[PDB]
This record gives sequence, structure tokens and C-alpha cells, in this order.
Amino acid sequence: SLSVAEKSYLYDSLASTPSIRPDGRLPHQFRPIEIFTDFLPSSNGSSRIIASDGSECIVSIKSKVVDHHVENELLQVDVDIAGQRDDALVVETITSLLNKVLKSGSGVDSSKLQLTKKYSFKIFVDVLVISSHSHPISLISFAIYSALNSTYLPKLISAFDDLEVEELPTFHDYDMVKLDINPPLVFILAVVGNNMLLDPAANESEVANNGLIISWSNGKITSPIRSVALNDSNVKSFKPHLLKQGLAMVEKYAPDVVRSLEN
Amino acid sequence: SVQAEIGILDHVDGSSEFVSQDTKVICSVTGPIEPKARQELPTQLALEIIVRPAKGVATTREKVLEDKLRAVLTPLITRHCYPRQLCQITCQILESGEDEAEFSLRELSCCINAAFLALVDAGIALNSMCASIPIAIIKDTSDIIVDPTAEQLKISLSVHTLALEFVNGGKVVKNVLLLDSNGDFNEDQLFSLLELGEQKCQELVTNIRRIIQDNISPRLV
Amino acid sequence: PITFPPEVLARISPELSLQRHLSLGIRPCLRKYEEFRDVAIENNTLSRYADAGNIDTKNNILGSNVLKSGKTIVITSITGGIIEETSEDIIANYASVYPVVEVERGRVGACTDEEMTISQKLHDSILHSRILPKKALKVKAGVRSAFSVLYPDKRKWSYVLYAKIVVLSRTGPVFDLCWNSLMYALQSVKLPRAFIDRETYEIICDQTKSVPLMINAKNIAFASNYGIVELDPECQLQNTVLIADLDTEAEETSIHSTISILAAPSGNYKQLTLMGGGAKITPEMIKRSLLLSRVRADDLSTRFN
Amino acid sequence: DRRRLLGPAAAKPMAFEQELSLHTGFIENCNGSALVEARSLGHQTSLITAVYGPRSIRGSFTSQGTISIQLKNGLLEKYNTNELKEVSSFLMGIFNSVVNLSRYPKSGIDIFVYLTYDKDLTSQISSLIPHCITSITLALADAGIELVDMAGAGEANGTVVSFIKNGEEIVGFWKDDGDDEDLLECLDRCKEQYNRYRDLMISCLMNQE
Amino acid sequence: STFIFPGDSFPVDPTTPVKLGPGIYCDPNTQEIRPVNTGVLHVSVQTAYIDYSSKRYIPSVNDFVIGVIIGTFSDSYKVSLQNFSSSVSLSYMAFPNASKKNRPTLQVGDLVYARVCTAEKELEAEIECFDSTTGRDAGFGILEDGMIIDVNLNFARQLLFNNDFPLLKVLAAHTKFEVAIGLNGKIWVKCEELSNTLACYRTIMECCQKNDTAAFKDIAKRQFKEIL
Amino acid sequence: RLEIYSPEGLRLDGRRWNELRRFESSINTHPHAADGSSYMEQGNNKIITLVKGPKEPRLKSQMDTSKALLNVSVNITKFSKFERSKSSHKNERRVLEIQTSLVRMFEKNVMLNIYPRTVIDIEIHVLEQDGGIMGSLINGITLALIDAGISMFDYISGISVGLYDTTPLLDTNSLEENAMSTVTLGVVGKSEKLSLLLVEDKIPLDRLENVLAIGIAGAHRVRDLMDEELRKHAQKRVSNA
Amino acid sequence: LNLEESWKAIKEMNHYCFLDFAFTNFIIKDLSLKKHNNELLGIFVPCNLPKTTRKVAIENFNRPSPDDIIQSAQLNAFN
Amino acid sequence: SQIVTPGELVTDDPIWMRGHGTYFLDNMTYSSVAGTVSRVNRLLSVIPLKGRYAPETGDHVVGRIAEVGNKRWKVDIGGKQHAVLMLGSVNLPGGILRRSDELQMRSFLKEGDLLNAEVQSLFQDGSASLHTRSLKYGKLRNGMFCQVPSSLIVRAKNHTHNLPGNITVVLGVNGYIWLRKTSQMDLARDSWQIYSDENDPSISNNIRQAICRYANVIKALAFCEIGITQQRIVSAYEASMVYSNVGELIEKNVMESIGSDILTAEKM
Amino acid sequence: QFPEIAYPGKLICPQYGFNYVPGPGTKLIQYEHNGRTLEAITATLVGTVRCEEEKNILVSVLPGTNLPKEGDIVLTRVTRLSLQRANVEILAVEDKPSPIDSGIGSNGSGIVAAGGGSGAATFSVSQASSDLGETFRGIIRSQDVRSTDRDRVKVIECFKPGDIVRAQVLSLGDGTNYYLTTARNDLGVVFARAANGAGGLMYATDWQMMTSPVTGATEKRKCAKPF
Repeated sequence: SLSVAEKSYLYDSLASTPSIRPDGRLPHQFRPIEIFTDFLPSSNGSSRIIASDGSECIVSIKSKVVDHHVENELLQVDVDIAGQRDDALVVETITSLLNKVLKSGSGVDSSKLQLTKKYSFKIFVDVLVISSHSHPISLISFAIYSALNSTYLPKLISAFDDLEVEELPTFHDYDMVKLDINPPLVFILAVVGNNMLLDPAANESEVANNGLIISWSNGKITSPIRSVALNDSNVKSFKPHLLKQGLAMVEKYAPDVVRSLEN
Repeated sequence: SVQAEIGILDHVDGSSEFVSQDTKVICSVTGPIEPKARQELPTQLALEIIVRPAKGVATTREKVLEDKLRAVLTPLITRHCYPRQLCQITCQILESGEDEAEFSLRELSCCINAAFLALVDAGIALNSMCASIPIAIIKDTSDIIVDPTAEQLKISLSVHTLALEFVNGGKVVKNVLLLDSNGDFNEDQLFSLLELGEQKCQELVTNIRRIIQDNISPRLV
Repeated sequence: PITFPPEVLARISPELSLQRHLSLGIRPCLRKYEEFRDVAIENNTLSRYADAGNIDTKNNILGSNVLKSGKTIVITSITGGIIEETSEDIIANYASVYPVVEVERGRVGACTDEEMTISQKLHDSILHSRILPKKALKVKAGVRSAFSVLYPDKRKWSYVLYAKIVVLSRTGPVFDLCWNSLMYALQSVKLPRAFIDRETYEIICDQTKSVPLMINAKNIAFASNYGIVELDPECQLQNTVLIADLDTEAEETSIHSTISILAAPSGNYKQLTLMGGGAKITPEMIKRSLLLSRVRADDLSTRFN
Repeated sequence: DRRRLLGPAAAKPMAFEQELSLHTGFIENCNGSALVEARSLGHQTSLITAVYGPRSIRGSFTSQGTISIQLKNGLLEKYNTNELKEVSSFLMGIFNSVVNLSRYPKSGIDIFVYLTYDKDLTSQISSLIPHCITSITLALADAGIELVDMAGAGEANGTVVSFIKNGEEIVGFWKDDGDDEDLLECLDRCKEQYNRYRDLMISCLMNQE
Repeated sequence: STFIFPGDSFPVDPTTPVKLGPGIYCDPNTQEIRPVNTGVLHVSVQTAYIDYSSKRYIPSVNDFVIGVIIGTFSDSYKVSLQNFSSSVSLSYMAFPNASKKNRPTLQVGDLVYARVCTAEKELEAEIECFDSTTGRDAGFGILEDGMIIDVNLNFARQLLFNNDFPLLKVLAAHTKFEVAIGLNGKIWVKCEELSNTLACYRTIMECCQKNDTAAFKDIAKRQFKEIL
Repeated sequence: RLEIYSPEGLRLDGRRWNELRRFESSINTHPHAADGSSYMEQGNNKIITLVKGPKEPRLKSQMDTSKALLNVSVNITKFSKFERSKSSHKNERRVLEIQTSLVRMFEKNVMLNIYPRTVIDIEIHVLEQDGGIMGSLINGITLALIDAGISMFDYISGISVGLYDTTPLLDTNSLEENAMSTVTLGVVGKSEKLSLLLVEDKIPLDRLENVLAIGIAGAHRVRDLMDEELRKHAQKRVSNA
Repeated sequence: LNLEESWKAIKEMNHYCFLDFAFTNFIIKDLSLKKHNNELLGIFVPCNLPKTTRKVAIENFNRPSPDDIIQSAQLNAFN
Repeated sequence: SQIVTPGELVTDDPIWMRGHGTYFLDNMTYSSVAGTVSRVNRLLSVIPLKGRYAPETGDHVVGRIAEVGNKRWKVDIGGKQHAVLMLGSVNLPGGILRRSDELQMRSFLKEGDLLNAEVQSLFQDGSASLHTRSLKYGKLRNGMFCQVPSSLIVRAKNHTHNLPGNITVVLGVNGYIWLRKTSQMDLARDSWQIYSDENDPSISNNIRQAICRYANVIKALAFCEIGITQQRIVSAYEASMVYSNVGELIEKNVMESIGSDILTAEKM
Repeated sequence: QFPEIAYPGKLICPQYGFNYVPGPGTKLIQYEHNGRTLEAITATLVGTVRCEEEKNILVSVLPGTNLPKEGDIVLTRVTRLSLQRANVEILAVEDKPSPIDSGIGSNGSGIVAAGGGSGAATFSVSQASSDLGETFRGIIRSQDVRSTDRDRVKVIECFKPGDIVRAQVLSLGDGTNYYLTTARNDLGVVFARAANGAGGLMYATDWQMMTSPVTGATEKRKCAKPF
């Protein structure tokens, strides 16, 4: 909650040439984060992200063996946000977007989940947001990206061709195989006048004119793209040249973010 | 005949219990009391009516019974004597006396009689007296049966419920509060059914007057 | 002079508005005392068998009806199911339909009293009218073998019917409209043919072949309602009356003595409801209502195709 | 279910360019309404929308109005809850930019859309978005709610774009699947559809007085 | 004198003017006098009323009641006379010799003895802790300690107004006690020892459960022998 | 068919009959999200507890002029066991029972009468679960409440004891809880008085006192560990700041 | 912009082309009160009211209300 | 002093008088919190290690308007309860009794506004009563808001300071901080427009940069848990001129370096 | 020249030509045409354009060829009385019913309040604004009943529950109630019934009296002036 004078001051600062952010960041600069992985021994993979303003997210990865003819989608995401109802609009919108970005053909290599000519692994992604102060789409995306690159799966040791004669799948009791799937990343941008901002803060979201959601995968922009309202009292229309600017910005500065999440 | 008892519960304003053949209903009344803000009416009394079945949980079958009970009870009560107050009325069915999968008229009549007795016991201002009977018409014979049994309902062609209003010592009919007919019938059958039902209701209301006077008189000086 | 619009007057003093209108020989709905509303329908346009030559393959609707009366619109659609049946004029030999009613009035939530009571009463009146015999829902299943299906010119199965009714632009009680729309929709239902391939037997519906639904056509009835008002001497502008087809806000708020009838064109009656919470109800008014309902049912039965 | 009649528990369900017409103000118990009906070679759609408000709202004092949008199926249940709610959120984002919400303190506006009819005469929910926008605009104008401009939309190869100010501004952008390098063509095609829809909407408002 | 039912003929000459008491209604539309309650009709410048059985109290002017303080406001108390009923109000200036410096010192949970002074149909009823009609202050105020007994309204009326009701006399033959009687269905008693108060409570409850006033003495003797 | 208690006096994980599992706790883990917080590890259990308040009530209906209102919320995740849960646990009767039991336990210990017209909210997240979860919940709530600087009379410690034929086993895990009946206790301070007693399966009447005594001694040891951790954290906090 | 330029821009930007469905046809289809107004929609006056009583009622409201008298005297105090 | 935990015996001498943070049974005194033992004459009490801000008479606080009520306002100051601001405790531009202003209270203060106030008195349960009856108090404008824990605000006699670069800071006792451009009143320290929502139309870029840097160094001081004073604020601002970009001050190592340099310079 | 008819998004006039000021149904919007900034007044409603002089000119769009606000005239029903104030519910805002649908018949038979049925306990609070049949609420304080002697007003001698009262809005109040006044000759009771709503209608006789026609009984009200 901000007053009229605060909002006017902040908007005058942000919508200037050059733009002035309240903490002095550059238009493309991110804030520091802390990453932990592999701290839930009962899961195939896990991660925890802590933001500088107190935001925190926890991700768990679990698997199951299914018949990949009856089963159509091998990736499923479930989202829980503390303080919100299970049928809240924002929760279901985020769930839908995250299931769309990890669909079968999106840049996610689902051929690595196949065991035997009949069966496959199905991956369950569980997300729990402990504390948040703005739209937590990119934080959840970063946590999912971190957790999926440190996941291990059971190793099959019982035949591969079972079209004619089928045997129950059987797995080695100690060894596991690292999953080398290619996960995407999701970015959120803010529109303040004629400027574009990367990784906006809570107070910057209260004065923004509009927002954009852009997906990224292995060097290219990916299909799920949306316009989103970050507030309800200042949302307005924008000219078409700001969309191209945002796409170019994501294309230019995405590779640096990838190197920050390595290991 | 029928058996009725008055004043059997301890933590309500009024209560009763009505038995007719194999149908058994117990009812309670609490009011006038303070209502919720969303139930309040500026100039008259508000009602809250609940009906519970003998088996299972309450469903849409009980909602129709609540609607009909509310229709019958609203003109009976002198509602303008209790502005913005509430009266709670609850009926529990203990034994249906019929096949609940097909028929519900005996329960409706028993609930009407029990609710009237509980309203008398509580001390609520009433405009007049009431009585209710079930009626059926049997196949082949085409005879009109007052107070049918459960076996006669299984071979019936139409089933009816009649509730009347009596004044002046229980001898003058003031209005027809409810008539509910379902089946197949013509006009002559209807006008014979009404004529028989009026006499049966008069006998029932005389019996009810005797029971009430027997129960209430020892409580006064 | 100080004057209010008719809607405002109906909102702030409905009884006075009703009394003033009646003394002039009219009604606040602008009709005569014994005048009904006109009815127009459109049968079987949303079903999968609507086009006899081109059968829709993504549609699971077996019968349909659209009804318009005054400003109110009713849409009815019927679907089906199948159940395995393990284990005269008597009511034990008859079936019914399971309806769900929605009245659009700007509310989100669970069902209201109106919707629940209307659904239950539709189910009960279908059962009591002896319209749908149980033997009319028995499945004569075929067998498919190497692939073709042979029908007979073990286990047992029965059909189950469901109904969905949507009411738009409501201005008054809507039970009669829903009943009449459902009556129109039932006479156009086609049942798909079914065949078969601890045991697991799966029954499958035929893609294009179907058979008609056989109902007792002499037991079909139509609905109407009436109201009774007592005149107030001090409110008449410069004795009791009978009113048909109640509508608008002023009439529904002020009238507490009503009559409901289901009448068949054969000559008998299937339903009758009397509720006297206002003016006294006399035998003459009952007879008049019966005659009017007979005329209305005769009109509604022989009006289309 | 204690509030519905759903039948026996053991039963199983049976297993087996565009020309427009626009009309407003035909529902009695609401504030505004519209009917949109579009036909082409290989598709046919009908839609109904209704507006309730401005009305009282529960809670504390608010200085501007609040908008709620509800999408419902019709006849056939072709969509599940999650996608309908996502489309509702997108529409609410669009219409928070065109309604003059500062004019309606401590009040709410509720909008209902019914998906009556949709038949294939010869990626499926995206092509339905423009007609929803047209219907909501028409119903809001019919109900007398203040709008800064008339909002329309167009669809081209899985991309939906909504315009105001004669196509010089964007109030909504949606993209699923499709080609990654096709952005200018989509914008041009969507704007071309938007201009025709805007002409038809203005004609409908001006003629039916 | 006679037993009457709602809807019965009213046996009073229409010419003679009779003041109407409880249980009798005057129709606002037809101006007709009819009974609405079941019971015994008593006709006494003559007054007619019906005596009927009841348990739920409705406030009436000049009644003696016992209340519980349930809330304190800036200028008055909030008082309950019966569970689940609408509350009444007791003003800070409704005490003897009251002024803006001589404030009352009652708390939430205290018992009070008061008189109903205002019972308008469109408003909330008011009570006072002194008889304003006569200027008398006879027992009104706080009741310390003791025990409270719930009874029906006819029993409370019989205790308060009938001097031939034998309960107080038979109770006084066993112990010395203090008593306050409220027409809302409350009785307050207190003795010097707790056992005597308990015996009085049990005797009053059992006597109210019965209808025969000739068995009161045996009940009292048995109950006072029980406590040893 | 496994050796729950071997003839040599050893359990399946290598413990003896009167030994606790590994006990680790942390305090002030979420400074930016709550007034008080804790992180509890008991064997393979992992729980996060947050305490918010005392603060202004959200609604004017939930206001009391004589004391504060206390609320407890428990969230059990779908990934807390080896097998993923099919549906949510938010509105189960078991969870509501747990929440009511915790509220009624801690109503008598917290001095709610010195914070009138306020509300205190407790939110709990269970990440991993390996038997004896109720005692862990009790210990986490105690630690988080003390970390928030809220007045109370004493500690409350939770413990679980299983009865295997004639042998009592202290602080059972999931394998033992699926093969025998268990008892859960809540002990106040260093006394013999119980705040909670929970028996859900059959136990012979003439074998309950011994189980109670064993559990009471175990809870005293648990209280000692919690007190030591709290004192160490306080010493570190005051040494430099 | 100049006034003439602004007006030309206004005129140019305001341009638009001003120009058999079964469902639409089905849904979108197609004196006593006029002479009886001011009585059907007026305030309540009893039917059988003598002209004397009506005149007395009308005459009362043509005299100052209680607020009018008090406001008249207060003018001299607060100028 | 001595660290105690809840339920611990403090003393058994029947000579002490008990204060806050303790309970007793006969002659035995116990602790109800974790904290330190304090003695004042014959009074014995325990001071908690952690807790929320507790208002005191005469405090200078910064708060936000929460509710608009009946002749009163509700103000959030970060305590256990909301504070109360009566309509008679503020200054009205026109007057109090003109032959309104009770139904038009939102024309002066409404939900979300920030203001400067002083604690007038405490109620029975500890809740505060505020007043704004001086020219140095009122609506806040022309700057930015930041927050630090109240335990890091060192008690002093003055709480408004003028900083180099034409910047003024208002240090709230409850921990709420306001940074703004220096005005004429601030310079002089060393009618209808007092409720205006408009900012100064002549705020330059240098002032905005300076405010950003001051906010960053205040957050850096709070990160190292160093008490905030005017001298420390100025010293940290001057020592951060090594970095030309304000945005580099948000990294952890830079914040720790600034704090350690401040402490080392003070200790020398 | 000014346009004659308007629709949402239609430009009307520039700011100067005289300084133009947007009124009801209009707005001021920034436009960029041919690379130059433009200011104009834009219509927000369908209707006709009229301008009145208040130099400064106010431009407004009037529907044809709502939400209560300060200065509006409303028709209300009395719900509760006390010694300090009266509680009412708003039924119509400037001869237009509010809401359009009152919810009659939604709770079944009998005489039920709008929120007194089964649907009141299952309303989705987080997916809508309010339930079926809900209305705006207002409060009339005793000091606002009249303009003179506003310290000796007896509420029960002015209004009764169930009366229809014409009032004027003073303030928006809180989120629950508006604030209303009747301190004018044309404001007060317009419809009333004898015996506290159980009898027949009464007619106004004097500034402070109403009369029952069937039986010549009189009661005290604060009568709004007829004719």
C-alpha cells in the first residue's frame, strides 16, 4: 500500500530518460539470490530459493512408471501458495502457464523419460511458496530449473523390447541415472511509460502501466507469451514497439542468467 | 385413532409428538427470539423451518416438505404481534409409515399436526385451528380411502393431502390451507373427495381439542 | 403532480399498484384477466440427430427444445447413460428423468430453494403421471465379431436419462415453462443402439444407428397457474376476481392464493395444488380454473407439426 | 450431492470472412445484454453476455470499482475449469484498462458470458476470444457503463491481439504454439479483423436506438 | 371461568366497553375482537384476559425482573433477561441519588434486581433500579452471592402475587433465608450456610416440576433430611 | 517377519530400547516472514513453524476485550512420504482434530490475558514425515513461541512410546509404528502432569503405567535438549550485539 | 498542434463505415393508461374523499412549515 | 546480566517486589520470558530479548492511515495495536464549527497516507493516542519510504537531520524512516496546502540519486546490525563514493565491507 | 462545429476555441497524430452532446435523444429505529429501481427476507460482489431529520418501520452505510400504513399528521409535502 504522493514520485523517477530505479539498478540488472539443492533425501530432486526481500520457494521432484500410450502428458505441475485458496484465480493461472511451458513439444526433451517400448517415467513437480511479495512466476521458474538439473532416476535392468512377450520392469537396487532434460525459463517484465524493466520489485509493480511474460529455451524465445497486469489502478495501453524491445532484451540478457544458475 | 403428547422436551419453548398408525414425528418450537441480521423482517415475525428424515441425510426431498410446511404455517400465525423476531421450528421423523422411495404424504400430514400441537404448547398467538389428513383412491374398486395403510398405497391410482382451517368452536371452515393431488382423476372424484375430507377433518379437530384441553388444564389454577 | 414510474411504484408499493390496475379492468402485465401468453418453440435443433443425413460425431445430446413465452427463454437438452441391472398401472413399473435447473439471476454459488424444489417436483410429476414405463428403457444389446454388428432383430442393461434446463430473462414463476419445455423435448428423443465386444464387459454405443423412445402418448399433460385477489374499496380508482398466468413483480409479491394444474387433452388431470393464504377459495373458482386449464392444454397440444 | 439429483451411482456415461449479427438489450432482469452470432465456411458460434451492476459490495471502503468476469459452458461441456479461469483472468486484465473505474467507488460490476453454441461445419479457445470481447463491449455499452474506447480483437494462427485507438494501441496479447518468427503478419491480420469488428459494433450501437 | 381456543366466539356484549388484557387481539383491518391464545378466560371498567401457559418472557411495563450484566457502554449497561433473547438497557442515571460524579460500580457478570419502565414496540426496552412511580427503593440493586433458579412464568406469578401459595411459609419453617422473585422466570435465594441454600434450591426445583401445592411440605421435609 | 527387537537388545536401525533419535533444532530462521520461527529435525522429520503476532485482528468480529485469540494451521505436503498423496489434506477431519488439540493445549500455557484485543497466528509446514509427528509439532510450537518473546508458564515437550508385546520402545519410527500400538504424551516442565494423552489403538489395561513413566523420562530429556539449544542461541545473540 | 490542425485531426480520426440466422430470428422477434395517468401513478388519496376534506388538506400545506417559522426569526441573529 | 528462560526460578527471597516478565507463588519468583534480570531498588523484573515496539508518551513516530472512522482515524505504527488519532487532535485549515468536516474527513486524510505524529498519552492496555498540533507534524511528501527494526534506532533528543546533498531524514522511533528533499522549514530549523497530495514540481536528478544512495547505505547499516545515527549515516554515505554506480551497493560483500569499515574507523 | 451524437471513443473538441472542461460522460485523453501531441475531450457514453456555460465551458454527454452520490434523491424503506438514528435501505435512485432484480420467489413460499433462505449460507464470497437481492444501506441521524430544533427530535414521532421515505445523500460514509438527510420541505414520509404496517394506507393531512380513512384515527409523522 502506497500513498498518492509516493506513487507520483516513484513514477516520475521510473519514467525518465535515463530511468532511475529506487535502488539504483540498471534496466537489465538482477538482484542477488541464494540457491540450495538436494536437501530432501526422499525426493528424486529438490531445491530452495531465497530472495533478498524474504521471498522463498521450495520444489520437489518425484516420478512414477506409467503406460505412455494411455498417459498423454509426462510432466505435471502442482502449485501451493500460503495464504491463498486452492481455487484462487492467480494460483490456477500460474498452474496453467507452467503446465503449458513444460508440454510435450516445447523444447523439453521427453525422449529421455522412456523405458521399455511400452512404459515411461511420469514426473510430478510440487511447488510450495512460503512467502512472496509480488507475482512469483519467475522465482518458481528458476527453482524448477535448478531442481530439474540435479535429478536422478532408477536404472532399468530388465529388457527393452516387450511388444510380443512382456515382463514386469525391474530396476537396479543401488544405481541411478542423472536426468539430462532441457528445462526452460520464464521472465517477467514491467512497462513504465516508454521504458522496459527486468526483474521488477514490489514498489515498482505498483506504478507500472503493464507487464509481459516471456518464455526462453535453449537460445530461442518459446511459445507461451502473455500480457499481464501487475496492478489494477494504473493499467493502460502500450505501443507495439515496446513488445519488440522486450523480446530483444530477453534474447540479449537471457544467456547471462543461465550461467548464474549453473551447478 | 391417533395419539398425541404435549411438553416432552426440556430445553425448548414447546414440543409435541404425533403418532398415526405407523408414522411418528416429534417437533419443537423456540420463539420469539433474536434473529440473525439477514433473517430480520421490519414489521412481522420470521420463520426458520427444518425437517429431518428417518434414514440417511437430508436431501431435496425434504426441501419440498419444508416448503409445503412453510406454506401451511404462515397464515396460521398472528405474525404482526412479534416485529423483527424469529421462531425456530424443527421436525424429526422417527418412523415413516410408508415406502419413502415413492410416497411422502403421510409424513407431511403428521408433520403438520405435530407442528400445530407444538405451536399451541409454546404459547404463540394463532388465528385459528388446523387439521390434516391423507387420502387415496384404490384401483379396480375406485374407492376413496381416508387414512390409507402402507399396503393400500402400493395399489393406488392417486394420493391426496388435505389441510383445513376451523373457527367458532371447530364447526366452521374458514379456508382451504393446502390441497395436494397427484395421479389421475376427474372432477366428480375431486368433489367427492373434498366432501369426505371435510367431515374427517372435523372429527380430527374435535379429538385434538379434547386432547389439548386434557393436557393444558392441570397447569393452570 | 407527484408521480412515480410503474417499475418504481411496483417496487415501493406493489399492493396499491395491483389494486389500482384491477379497478380499470387491466393488469400490471398489461393483459386481460383470463388471457394467457403466447408460446413459440423450436424442436430438436441442438441434438446430434438434428440433421438426418449428416450426424454430428462430437455431440452427445439425444433430444432438445427451445421455448419462448413473452420475454422468457427456456433451453432443454437430454443426455443418457447405461447401468447394469443386477437383481398393470401400479407406480412400481415406471421410471423418471433426473433434471438439473439453472435460473440466471446474477448469483454465483450453490443452488437456491427455487431450483431444488423445481427439480424435485419435475422428477416427482414425471413419475406420478405414468408417462415412462420401465420396459421402454431396456437395452437389446448386440455383438460385434469379425468387424460387424448383428442385432437380435446373460446380463441385462437399462438406459438412464438426464436433463439440463437453463432459464433466461425470468419475470415470474417458471415451473410451467420448464415442464412444458421438457414435455416438448421428451417426444423427440432417440436412443442409440448398443453392442458388446471377475470379468470386464464393456458396452459401446453405436455411432449412427438409433431407435425412438416409446412413451405413453395419452398421458402427456400441460401446465398452467392462476391467482385470486380480493378488491379493496378505498384503493379503487374513479368481490373477488380470477387471474391467469401470473407475471411481473407486483403480482408475484401481493398474491397468496394460487392454483396449479396439470391437464391432459384426454380429459383427466394429473396434478392439482391449492394454497389459500389470502382470499377465500370457493368451488366456483376451482371449476372455472379447471375449464380454463382444459382449454389451454387443448391449445398447447395441437399447435405444432 | 445433497442439492442435486444425479441419479444412480453405478451408471456410466454413454461412449460413442466471418458474417456477424449483433443485437443488444433483450434480458429483463439485468442491466445490459448482447447477442453475438458469427458464421463462416466451417464454423458457427453463438454467444450471450449479461452485465449486473453497479451493485453493493462486501468489505471495507474502496475508492474505485471492481470487475468480475465469469465464463460458463453451454449445451456441451467442452472446456474444463482451469482454462476457463485463465481466459477469465485475461479478459479481466483487458477490461481493467477501458472501464472508467474511478467513477464507481465502493461498488462492483459482474459480467457473465454463456457459450451457447459452437459447431464445426467442416487452439480452439483462442479463436473464441475475439467474440467474447465484442460481446462484453456491447453489453457494457448497453448497460450504461463508462468506457474510454471501444475494444476489439483479432485472431491469426494462435495469436490474439486486442486494439484500441484505431489499432494504434494494444490492450492484450496472447500467443500459444505457432511459428516463432511470425509476428508482423499476425499483427497485420489481427488489426484487419479488428477494424471490421469495430465498424460493425459502432453501426449496431448507432442504429438500434 | 371457561376454557377458550383461538378462533372461538368472544362471549362479551359488544355494547359494553371492556379493556383488553393478554391473549386477546383487536383486528386492525376489521376491528373485531377475537382470542388468540388457549387457556382460561377471566372477566372481572371491567377487564378481560386469558391465562395461558408460557416459558418465554416478553417485557411489559411495571414488571419486576432479574438480569445479568453482559456489557458496559459509555452511558449505560447491556442487560440480558433470558438466554437467546434481545437485550435490554440500564442507564447510569437510573440509580438512587445518581449524578455524573456518583457513578455505579457494577461489572460484567453481576446480578441485578430492577423494574421495567419503557417497553415501546419500535424500540429497545429499558429498566431502572428504583420505583420512579412512587419514589420507593425496595430491594432494587445488586444481588451478592446466592443461587439462581429457572422456573416457568405461571409459577413465578403465583409466588410473587398470591399470598395463599404455601411454598414460602413451608420454607421459612426450616431455615432463615433471603429471596428475590422476578417475573421473567428467575428466583434468587441465599442462606447463611451453603447446605441450606442447596436444600432450598432442590426443594424449589422439585416443587416447580410438580403441579400439586399440597405436596410441598413433604418435599421440603425429605429434601432437608437428605442434606443431614 | 523382521527382528523388531533382537535377542541382543538392538532395534532395526541400531538403537537400544531407551534411546532417542537425533535431535537438531534452529531458532530465528525466517526473520523477514514472522515474529518467531523455528526449524525442527527429529530423525527424518522436517517441520517449519512461523508465529505471527500479537497484532490487529483482520475482522472486527474476531475481537475479544479480555484476552487474545489463538489460531493454529497445519499444512501436510503431498511429498512428505515415500508415496505421493493423491489429494490434499487441508480439510480432513484428522487435520482439524490435530489443530483443535494443539490450540487447547497451548491456551492454558500462554498468558493470553495480558494481550487483549489481539490475535496470534501459528502456521506450520511439514516437509518430511517418518513417525512420531505430533510430538515434533509440539516441540516446534514451543520453540517458535519462545523465540517470539511471548509470555508463558513453562515448556511443553512431546514424545512417543510404542509397546511391542512386553517391551516398551522409546521414540518410534515409521517401521515400528506400523507394527505396534503407540502412545503420545505432552509433559509440562519437569513435573508428572500431562497436557496431552493420545492412545488410538488397543493396549492392555495392566500395562499403561510403565509406558507413561518411560515417556515422562524421555520428555524430560527432550526438554533438557531444547533448553540447552535456547541458552546457546541467546548467549551468541547477546555476546556481540 | 494548431487549432485548425487539431480540428482536422479530430475530423480525420473519427471515421467508420456506417452500414438470416435462425437463432437470432427466434429470439429477436418484433390508451387507457395514457388517459388515466396522474391517478394510476400518483400519491395515495382515498377514493371517497369529500371535497371539503380535500380542500382542508390542501390548505394546510400552503402555510409555513415548522422549520420555516424558526428560520424566519433566526435571520435577525445571523445576518 | 543473567540469562533466564521461562519457568526458571529467579529468587526465593521474600524481600523483592515483582514487576513485568515474572510470576510468583508465595515467596518463589519465576520467569515468564527469555531475557535478562533487572533490579531497581526493591523491584525485580525480566526484560525480554525480542519484542515489538512499545509506544511511550512523547515519542516521535511515522505511521500510515489504516481506517477512516467516526470522528477518528486508525494509524498503523508497527505495534501490537493500531493507534488512535481523534479529529480534535489535528489542525483544520478552515475551522472546527462553521455555520460538515465530520462527514468529509477523507478530504484531509484517507487510507494509505503517511504522516508524522507525536504520542500524546497511552490507554489502559498500552495503545497510543496521537496528536498533530504543531507545524512540524503532518502529511509527508517529496521523497521515499524505508523500514528498519526499531531496536536499531538509537535514542536521542532530536530525530530530524539535514544531510549533505540537500537531503533530510526523519528517523521514527518505531523504525519507520522518511527521506525527502530539504525544504524551507528544515533550513529554518537549524494553510490549505498542508493536506495536498502534490509533490514539488522541481525535483532534480541529483536529489533522486542522493536519495537512492542514502537508502542503500541505510539498508547496508541495517544488514550489519549497526545502530543508525546521523553521524554514522553521513560517514557511510561518504565512504561509499568509491563505487560510481549506486546499484553495486546491493551486494552482500559491499554491505559487509561498509559496515566493517565504519566499525573499524570508530574503534580506532 | 460540435458533433450531435456520441459513442465511446469519439473525439468531441479540443481544449480551446474559451477553455473547455470535461463534465459527466466525457474525459480528457492524450493523442498522438502525425507525430504531434493532441489534446481532446472524448465521449464515454452513447447519447447526445450538450454544453452549458459555467470563460469556462462544461461539456457533457446525456444518455438518450445508478450509483448513489452526494446530492442525489433516493427512496428508502425504514428497517430499524433507536433513540439516536434510523436505519433504511435504498430502493430507487432517481426514479430507477436498484437493483433491477429484487430476488422475489428465490426462497420459495411464505414471506422471507432476501438473505433468509438456504442460498445465503452457500454464497461464493470471493467470486462476486454481493448476493441476490442485496441493497445499499443508509443512516439518518436525529440531528439530520430537520434543520431547526435539532436537539429535541423524537425519532418515533417522525418515522416508523416499514415507511417509504424520500431523502438526500450527504456523504458516502463508510463501506456499509451512506449518510442521508430529510431537512427540507419535500423530504419525508410519502407512504405509510396504520397499526405499524398491519392496517391500511393513510393519507397526509398536515405537516406533522396522517389520517386513516376507514376509521378517523390520526398518527404523527414528518410528512413530505405532496403536490
